Amino acid sequence: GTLIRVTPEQPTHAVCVLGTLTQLDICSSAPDDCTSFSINASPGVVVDIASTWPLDPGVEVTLTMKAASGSTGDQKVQISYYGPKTPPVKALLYLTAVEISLCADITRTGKVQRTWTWGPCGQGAILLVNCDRDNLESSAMDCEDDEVLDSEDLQDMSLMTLSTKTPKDFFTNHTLVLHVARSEMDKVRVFQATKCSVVLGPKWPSHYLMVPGGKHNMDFYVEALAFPDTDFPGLITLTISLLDTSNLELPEAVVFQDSVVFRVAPWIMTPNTQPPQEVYACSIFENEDFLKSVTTLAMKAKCKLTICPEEENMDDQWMQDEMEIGYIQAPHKTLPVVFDSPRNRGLKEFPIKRVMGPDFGYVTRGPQTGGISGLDSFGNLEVSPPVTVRGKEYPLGRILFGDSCYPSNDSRQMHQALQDFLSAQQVQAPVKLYSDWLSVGHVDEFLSFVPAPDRKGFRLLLASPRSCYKLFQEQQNEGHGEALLFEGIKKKKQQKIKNILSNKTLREHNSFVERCIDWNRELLKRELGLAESDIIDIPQLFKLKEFSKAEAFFPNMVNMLVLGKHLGIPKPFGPVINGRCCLEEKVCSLLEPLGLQCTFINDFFTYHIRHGEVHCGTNVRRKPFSFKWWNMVP
Amino acid sequence: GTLIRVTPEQPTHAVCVLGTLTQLDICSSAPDDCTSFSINASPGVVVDIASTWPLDPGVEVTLTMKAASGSTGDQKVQISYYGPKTPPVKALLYLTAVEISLCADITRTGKVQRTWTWGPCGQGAILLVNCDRDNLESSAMDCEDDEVLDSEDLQDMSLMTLSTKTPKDFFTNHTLVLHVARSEMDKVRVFQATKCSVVLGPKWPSHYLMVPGGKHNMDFYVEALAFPDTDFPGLITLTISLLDTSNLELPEAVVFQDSVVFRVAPWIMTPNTQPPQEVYACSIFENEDFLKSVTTLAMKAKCKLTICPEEENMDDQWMQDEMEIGYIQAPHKTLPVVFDSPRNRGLKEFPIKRVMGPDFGYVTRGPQTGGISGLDSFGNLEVSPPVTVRGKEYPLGRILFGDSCYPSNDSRQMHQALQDFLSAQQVQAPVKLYSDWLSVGHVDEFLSFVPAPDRKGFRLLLASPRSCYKLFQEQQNEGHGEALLFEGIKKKKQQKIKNILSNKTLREHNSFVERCIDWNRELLKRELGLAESDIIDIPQLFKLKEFSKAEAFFPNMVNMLVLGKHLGIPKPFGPVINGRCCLEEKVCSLLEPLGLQCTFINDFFTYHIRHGEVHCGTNVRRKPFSFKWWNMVP
Amino acid sequence: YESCRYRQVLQL
Amino acid sequence: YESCRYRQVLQL
Ligand SMILES: [Ca+2]
Ligand SMILES: [Ca+2]
Ligand SMILES: [Ca+2]
Ligand SMILES: [Ca+2]
Ligand SMILES: [Ca+2]
Ligand SMILES: [Ca+2]
Ligand SMILES: [Ca+2]
Ligand SMILES: [Ca+2]
Ligand SMILES: [Ca+2]
Ligand SMILES: [Ca+2]
Repeated sequence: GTLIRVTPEQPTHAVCVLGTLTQLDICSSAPDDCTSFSINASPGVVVDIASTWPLDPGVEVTLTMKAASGSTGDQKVQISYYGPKTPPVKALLYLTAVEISLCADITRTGKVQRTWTWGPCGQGAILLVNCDRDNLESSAMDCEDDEVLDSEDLQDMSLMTLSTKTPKDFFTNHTLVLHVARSEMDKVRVFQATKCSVVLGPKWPSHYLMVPGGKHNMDFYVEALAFPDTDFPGLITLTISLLDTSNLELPEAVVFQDSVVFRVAPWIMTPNTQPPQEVYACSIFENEDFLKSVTTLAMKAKCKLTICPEEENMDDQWMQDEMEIGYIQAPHKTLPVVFDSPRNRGLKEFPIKRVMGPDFGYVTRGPQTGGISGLDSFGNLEVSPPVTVRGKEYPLGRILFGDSCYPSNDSRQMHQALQDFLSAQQVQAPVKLYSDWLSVGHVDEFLSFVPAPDRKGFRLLLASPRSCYKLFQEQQNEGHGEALLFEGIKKKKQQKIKNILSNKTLREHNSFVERCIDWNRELLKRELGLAESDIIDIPQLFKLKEFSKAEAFFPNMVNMLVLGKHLGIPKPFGPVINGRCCLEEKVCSLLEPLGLQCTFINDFFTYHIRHGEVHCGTNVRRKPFSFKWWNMVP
Repeated sequence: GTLIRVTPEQPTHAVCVLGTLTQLDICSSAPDDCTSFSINASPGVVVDIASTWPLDPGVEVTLTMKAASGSTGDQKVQISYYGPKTPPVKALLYLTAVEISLCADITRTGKVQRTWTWGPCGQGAILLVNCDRDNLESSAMDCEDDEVLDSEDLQDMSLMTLSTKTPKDFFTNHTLVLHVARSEMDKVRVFQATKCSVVLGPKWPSHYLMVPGGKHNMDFYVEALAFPDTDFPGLITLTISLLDTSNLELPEAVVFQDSVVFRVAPWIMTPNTQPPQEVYACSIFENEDFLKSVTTLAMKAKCKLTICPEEENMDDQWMQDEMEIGYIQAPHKTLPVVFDSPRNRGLKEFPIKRVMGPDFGYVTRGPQTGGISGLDSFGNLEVSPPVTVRGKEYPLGRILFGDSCYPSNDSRQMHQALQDFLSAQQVQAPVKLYSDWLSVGHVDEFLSFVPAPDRKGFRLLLASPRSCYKLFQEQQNEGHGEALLFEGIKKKKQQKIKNILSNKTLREHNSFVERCIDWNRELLKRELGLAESDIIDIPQLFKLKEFSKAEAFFPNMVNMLVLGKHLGIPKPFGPVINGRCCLEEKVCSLLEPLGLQCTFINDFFTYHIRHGEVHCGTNVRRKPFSFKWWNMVP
Repeated sequence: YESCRYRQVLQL
Repeated sequence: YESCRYRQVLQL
């Protein structure tokens, strides 16, 4: 608001900004012997008493202007004070009205109060972290320097319009300032468009603006610098302030202050139910068959392909564990972003050189110079499809990562920096699982999501040893106990059905593994609102080794590659009956009536020997969600 | 929940914890040729199908136990599978039920889900930061070490009861564990009461518990270590986990996990409308009259008194700027806490030696070895009484601190650590004001709160120069312009009314000061839901000096000491008419009809010369709010 | 935490 | 911030 009191001794000059209610205090300087007052104003202004009225402090007077001023002091308001003694006293007030409007994409539409509220009925604009490189001759993220090097970069910013409508000689006695609070001055940068030079950044908290009189519009471009984290909730305030500088001896006086609130776009992942767009892989040695199978699967699925040759590969074939692809979106642009794990094996150059580029951001967190564990591999990093739990909706899913049940002396955990970053990204509130028992410790080794036409749309697949044991019991009691597992593989010993069925240590180990799987299944059923109809069991066998950790007895068939309605499942080399393996037949009969095609790829000698599967060695980029994140209420 | 599937091949032993729903999966191991099933159970258990029923996966079976088990495997449930071929197949399940209950003061009552929700209908217990020293022979905050040195310290903790009801031989094949997440293990400590030894702390993430069979109860005492901050929201989780250790070769398996959530009590201030309990002051030199006036005011107000002698004073008399007293409360105990400013003038020993003691906590934030500004003095630290703004209630008021209008090169600000701490204390969301223009820069120099019988209960008092100018205009035009200001003071020059009224530079400076005061008044009116009837103007005059900063022309009468219904107001030494000063008469006639008594104390030669007033040199302790903070929803 | 603040102040 | 993470990774 604006409070201007009138004094009969001398006339008063004041500025009334259009869009702001201005109340007149009419008792501060009122004549002592006075009893009543009257108001007469010019037609250009509207006066509301909320003929003669008493001067009691309760009553109030509001003034509203309709059009911008063409000249200084072009409206006049007169107040006649009526007293029982002496003639009435006249007080004068001169009004000049300006129009100062700082506007952004507050409606989240794409065209250009003062608070950011989630939900479809909310208001507040969105920034995008300029984490890409639109310059083809640069070797730095374009938000590191203080210049705009190419007009295409302008598309990754946010627009802000300053509309000014003032008289011609207005700004000879007034000044405009743009600023951001000192705690956020190091997480934002603002350029002025005329081609563009910096205005606000990590070294200039505030800048004075040069604006001419009359009508004018100014264009500002805003770019964020840091993703939201524990120390930075994500709200950035930009403030426009009008200062009076009439007298040179005196300092400036603030007379009007408007502001806008921006939210930094969070990092949003993509689950397995989204259509693919691009597939990454690796080539190291004896990989012609594996790469050929991946290529034909990609061709069938109608997507791209990117392959790293061995020169830059450095004998590292686990693309999944190093990088994870998500997206960041805003009403005017949606661009993917690669997340680089603190793990720095031979593939530390691929995500930093061959991935990030034009319209491909890059962000990473944690300590890079060692001090991590296997749980930091992106194996413990999955997302469930949109879910509804006990009346609360998550249209963007929930992050799932695994760690130890309780802290101890030999327990491991995901790095705290990564955990806090994921938690700070609210839109997918993370959920913890118990996956420390695995030797590598990857939640990708026991859970998987598949798109389904019916019911909720998805179907979680979990590894369960009982399923394999019942299949083997059937194979034995129909009389084919002579079947040899690992027949196709020559180097590894073939095992007959009776021996594996009568083994006792293996049964005990699989009972322990089943108990862990049951606990995780109950956790997922509680946290994702699942019934028993949305969970499918795929047979598998686990065996314990040094320090009692579980490893896949035969290739893990839960860690499969899903591309729309096509599946690349690791070949188990299970026992064959009537010229078809029982494991493959069972899994095909379990997944096909859902509307899928199953293709088994062999990676025993190239991946399984080094404790890996297909999905652990390939990565997929997926189309961003159609649902706008800002429309969800956390 | 608990999922136990039955297999007809062999009987199954399982543990069903009382208070947990247990569902039976009856299709995982069901006979292939089977078509129907029946259930018969012992009377001790209750079975619900949610006679013969189909074995379709949709149907489910729930099991509920009523009483704790006296012996292992004392309940039996039998399932008869009926098939068109072969005789029916019988499956068995043996049940032993235990009772494990970890309980705290979740109802916020004082007597001894799994989430902390604010509001009167919420649930969740409260910890207290053990920031006092109950040991009279110790020189450390009692939460620094890892021992309990006196039974009285036990009163500053939180109780937790572990109730166990199991068979006699139960714990020969099971184990209990207590733990806290690794990110909160360094902000909590838990002792076991038998006298008490540590169980959980910043060096033991988890501890195994030794419990006997039968009935038993265990007492745990919990104490927090850190106040809530930006890096620590305030939620602490303590988890009890039951592990199965039947087989020695295999590792432990988690089978049940309960938890409790605690909130660390925030630091809550006290406004000026609360009754006083204790008054602090100082004595340096020529202070007999000032101290005597403070003593008689305290005696009239029925409170205590604490005085610092000059040996420990080190020629520092501004107690207000160094320390601020608030309280922290929990359903079982409420204790005050002193907040020490980063300012380290001669009074750095009083808050650390003569204040903190038995039932008096101490907490401080910021950099101590320099790097602060005058705005860090507790002058910019006030609280408004309970307020209702636009339908939202604040029964504990709002923090008010001042800083610059916009960031610049010569602007100052409160330290970011203090600002983030105050923001992290949610219960009083802070409000910023424009008080950089003052030479010292203290919001205590222009605003003040007074208790009022009527209306909202309070009345904000603001410094306004116009009030003084209208009083002087009246004094001149009634013919007493000969009155001399500063008559009582001999060293300072006396000023006549005509000269001060006709001064032009002073009028310009006071116009600037009035503009700043008007902006702050509008800010407060917007942020505290005030009308024009809740704000009282007390006359004052400001003058500008080096770098154009405002100083009080005559003693500041807004910075007064309020003790219930008694007032110590600095004596302005204003011009006198008919043997009474006009300023004192006006202020007395303005404050008395509210129901107060006004006493003027003289501190011109001892405080005003060093740019200070009474309230800036004394501190008051006040009774905590009757309204429970946890009852407010932020 | 707050204990460390206590020790640092007492030292000064 | 995130730029500094970029430079540190590229150095390694
Ligand atoms: Ca740039
Ligand atoms: Ca860009
Ligand atoms: Ca890396
Ligand atoms: Ca771009
Ligand atoms: Ca992944
Ligand atoms: Ca202790
Ligand atoms: Ca204590
Ligand atoms: Ca101190
Ligand atoms: Ca105590
Ligand atoms: Ca204070």
